[PDB]
Amino acid sequence: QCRVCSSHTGLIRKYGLNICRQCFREKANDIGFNKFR
Amino acid sequence: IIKIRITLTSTKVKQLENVSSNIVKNAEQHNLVKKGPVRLPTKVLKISTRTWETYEMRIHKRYIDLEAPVQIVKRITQITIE
Amino acid sequence: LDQEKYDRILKEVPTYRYVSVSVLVDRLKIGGSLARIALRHLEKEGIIKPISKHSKQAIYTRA
Amino acid sequence: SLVVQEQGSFQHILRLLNTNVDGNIKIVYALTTIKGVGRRYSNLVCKKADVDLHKRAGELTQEELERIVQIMQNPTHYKIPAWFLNRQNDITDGKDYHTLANNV
Amino acid sequence: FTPVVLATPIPEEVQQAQTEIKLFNKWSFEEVEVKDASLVDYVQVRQPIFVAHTAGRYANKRFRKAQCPIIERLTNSLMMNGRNNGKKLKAVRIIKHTLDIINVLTDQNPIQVVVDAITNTGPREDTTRVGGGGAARRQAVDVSPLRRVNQAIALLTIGAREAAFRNIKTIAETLAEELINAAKGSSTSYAIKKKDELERVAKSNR
Amino acid sequence: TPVTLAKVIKVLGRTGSRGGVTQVRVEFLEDTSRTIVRNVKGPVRENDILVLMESEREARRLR
Amino acid sequence: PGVSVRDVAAQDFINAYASFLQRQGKLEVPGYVDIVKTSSGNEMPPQDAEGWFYKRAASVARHIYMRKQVGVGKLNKLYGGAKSRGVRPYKHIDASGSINRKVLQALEKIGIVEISPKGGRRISENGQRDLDRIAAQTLEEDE
Amino acid sequence: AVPSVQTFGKKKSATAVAHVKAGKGLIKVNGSPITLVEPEILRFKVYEPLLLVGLDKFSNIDIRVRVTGGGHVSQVYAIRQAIAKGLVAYHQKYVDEQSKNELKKAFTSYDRTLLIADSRRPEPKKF
RNA sequence: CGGAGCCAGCGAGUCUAACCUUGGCCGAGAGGUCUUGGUAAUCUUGUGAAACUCCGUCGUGCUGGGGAUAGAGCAUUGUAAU
Repeated sequence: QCRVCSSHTGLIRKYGLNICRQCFREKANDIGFNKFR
Repeated sequence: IIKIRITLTSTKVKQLENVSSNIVKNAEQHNLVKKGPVRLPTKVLKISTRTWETYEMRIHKRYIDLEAPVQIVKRITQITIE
Repeated sequence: LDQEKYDRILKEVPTYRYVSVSVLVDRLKIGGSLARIALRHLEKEGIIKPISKHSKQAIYTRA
Repeated sequence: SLVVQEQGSFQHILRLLNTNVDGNIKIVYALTTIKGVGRRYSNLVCKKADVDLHKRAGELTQEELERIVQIMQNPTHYKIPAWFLNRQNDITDGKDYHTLANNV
Repeated sequence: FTPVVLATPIPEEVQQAQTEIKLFNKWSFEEVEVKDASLVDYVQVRQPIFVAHTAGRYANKRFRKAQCPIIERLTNSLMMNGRNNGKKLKAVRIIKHTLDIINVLTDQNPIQVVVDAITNTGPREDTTRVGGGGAARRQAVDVSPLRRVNQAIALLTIGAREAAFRNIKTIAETLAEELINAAKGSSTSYAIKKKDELERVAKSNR
Repeated sequence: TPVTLAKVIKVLGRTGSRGGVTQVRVEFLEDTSRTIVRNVKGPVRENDILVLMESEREARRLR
Repeated sequence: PGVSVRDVAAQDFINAYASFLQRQGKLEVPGYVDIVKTSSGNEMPPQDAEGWFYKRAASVARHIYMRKQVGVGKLNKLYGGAKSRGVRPYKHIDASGSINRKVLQALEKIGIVEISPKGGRRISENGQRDLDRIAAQTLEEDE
Repeated sequence: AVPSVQTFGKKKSATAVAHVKAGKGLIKVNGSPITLVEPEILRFKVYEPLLLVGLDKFSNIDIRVRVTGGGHVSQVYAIRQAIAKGLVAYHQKYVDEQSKNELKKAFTSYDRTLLIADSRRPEPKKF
C-alpha cells in the first residue's frame, strides 16, 4: 500500500519504502541507485 | 586509557581514505598504540530494475583500533565528523 | 522346472566368449533380476571371470 | 547370490481375498494388484509377517497368505497404528478402517 | 619397473599401468589405425588422457574441434539426449565399459575399432538442396572430411541411442555392437546403412 | 570402388542458395596433372585432403 | 602412520562398522525400524529392513569422527532427498529427527558419541579408539 | 623449520591451497588420501600431475591440500593443478632451476592447465 | 526405487518487535516444546541445495514409468481455509 502519494501502480513493495516505479525514478537521484552498467 | 574501535563506512573512496589517513596521522603524531586501517570488502548492493537492467551501489568499510584517554577520543570523534 | 532351466546356463556361458548382464537374459529362459544372481554364482564357481563390475552392468568372461 | 532352484512347486496365478494375484512378481508388488492395498501397505504387512520380500509370489506358502490375511483383518492389533490405514476416525463408527479390495 | 614407495601409497596397479607405456587402464593410443588420408589430420589422438574426460574449449575454432580427442568427441556426442545434457562422466564410464566389451568380443584393439568405425561410416559425398528453378533437385556435393567425422560420430550416437532405448540391452553393449559391426562394413549396424543411403543418393543425384 | 583421393589447393568462395556450399579447386592426389573444380559441404582450410569418387565431374555454378 | 578412519573408503567403513554393530548388537534399536522410512521425502522404507538402522548409525559415527560436532538438524540436512510433489518438481526435504535422536542416544549409551558444551555431538576418545581400531581391522581385511 | 612452499591452485571458484613441505612422501587432500578422491572416474586425473614426472620426486615432500568452494569436477581439477604448482614451486625455490624447468616442461607438454590458471567463467548475463 | 558420499554461490534477517534461527527432547511425519546466537565477512552459514558419484532392488511388461483424479484423518499461518 502506497503511503506517500497514493500511487499503488508499480510499488518498489520491497523493504517497505513503497514508491511507484514512476515516482521511484523521480526519487532515484536521492537514494543512490544510479546508472553504472 | 580506553580501547575503542572505530568502524567507518562510506560510499566514496577518497574521503574515506582521507578520514582514515587523518586518524593515522593524528594518532601517530602523539604516540598512540594502534592497529592499522583494516579494509573490509566493499559490498555491492544491487537492484534488478524493469529486457532488464541493473542498479548498483559500492559500500566501502574500514575499521581502526585505538587506545587513548577520554579527552583525546572525544576530540578525535568530534573533529573527524565530515 | 529346476533341472531344465539351470544347466543351460552351464552350457551357454562356456560357449559365449562374452558374458554380461543383458547378453545372458537374452536366452529367454530367465528374468533380468535372477540373471545377476546367476552371474555372481558363476563368479563363485569360476566359469564366469570378472573383467569389470558396475552396479548396473558387469563384464565377464567364460572359462 | 545362491541360485536356489525349485522343481516346479510354484503356482502361476494365486487367488487371495477373492482377487487374482500373479505369482511371479515380488510379494509386495503382487499384493499391490488388489484394491485398497498399495506398495508400502503390503510391504509393512509382510514385514510384520516377516516375509522375505525379495522372494517372488510363486515361492510363497499359503500359511504366509493366512498370516497376511490375518494382518488384513487385524492391522491395529499387530503394531500397525492408525496413521497407516485408509479410513481413520470414521463418522459412522468412530474407528479406524482399512477398506479392502472387493469390500468398497 | 623400479617402484618408489611413498608414505601415501600410490597403488601398484596404477604404477604398473602408467609406468608401462599402456596409455589407458587397459588400452593404448600407440595402436591407432587410420585408413583414409583425409581422416589422418582430423581424428588425431596422441596425448595419453587416462580418463578421457577433459574440459575442452575446442568449439571456438572450426579447426580446434578436429583437435578434440575423438574418444572424447564420441563421448561428447554421447551426451546429446535431453535426459543426459550435462552428463559427461556417465558417458566416460559408458566408453570404459564399451572398450571392455570390445576387448571381450575378441577385438584386442578397441581404440582401433573406434577409429575404423569412424573411417568406414563416413559418407564421402552427399546431396544439397539447390534451388533448381522451382522443382528443387538435389545436387551431389562432396562433404568435407571434418564434416565426415562430425557426420559419422552423429550417425553412430543416433544409432546407439535408438538401439539402447526401449530394450534391456545397455548403452555400452549396443554401442559396442555398433562399433564392431561398423568398424568393418557389415550392414548390420546403423551408420553403415545410412552412410550407404547418403552415398547412393549422392551417386544417383550428381 | 574407386576411392578418389584429392587435395584442396584453392578455395573459390561461398555459393549455394543458403550460402553454405563451397567451390573448391582440387589437385588430384594420385596424379598431380588433374585440377578439378568441386563442391564441398563443410569447413575446409587450404592444403586439406578430400575424398571424392569421380575426378571427371565438374559443376559450373549453383543457386 | 596411524591407522584411522581418515584412510579408509566411505562405504567400506560404513559396511564394516555396521557389521560390527550388528554382530555386537549392543546398541539402542527401536521397534519402528520395520515401519518408518528415514525421511518424509521417500516413498518406501529402506530395503535393509532388519539392518538399515545400523547402516544409519555407521554413517552417523563416520560423519561425527571427521568433524568437530554435529546436531540433529545437520544430519537432517545431510540425508536430504529430492522429493517429488506429483505434478510439481523435486525439492529438497530434510529427514526425520527421531532417527537422528535414537541413533545418537544409541551411540552415546554405548560411549562413542557425547554431548560437547557447544551443544554438539562429538566423537568420544573411546569412540575415537573404537572407530580407529575397526578402521585398522578394515585395512587388515585388505592384506 | 621444515622447508615448505605455500601455493594456491584454482578451478571455477574452487581454491585448493597446497603446502609442500620436506617430509616422508605423504600426500593428503583435505586430510583424505590421494587414493580416495570423491569421484571414482576423475581419480587418474589427480594422478596426472604425479606420474607425468615420476615418483622419486615425491619421497622428499609431505604434501598438503586444503580446498574451498567449487563442485565435484572443479575441485578435482583444482587439486591436480595445485599439486603440479606446488611441486614446481618446491623445485623452483629450494631445488635448482633446471629440475624445475624439466618438471614444468613435462607438465606443459601434456596439460598446460596444471601450470596455468583457467578462464572459462560464467559471463555476466548481459542485461 | 533402497541406501550411502555430501559440492557451491548471489542474497537476506528482528525496536520500541516476534525476523533469520543453531542446539536439546517429543512426535511416522506435518509439526510441537525448551532455549541460544546474530541488527550481521562474526549467528543462521561451510546455508553439508539439486543435478552428480558408488552399491544393491527392479527387468521392459501403460511396469516397480507416470501421478492426474478421489477418500480418510492429522498438523501449521490466518478472525474466517467452505
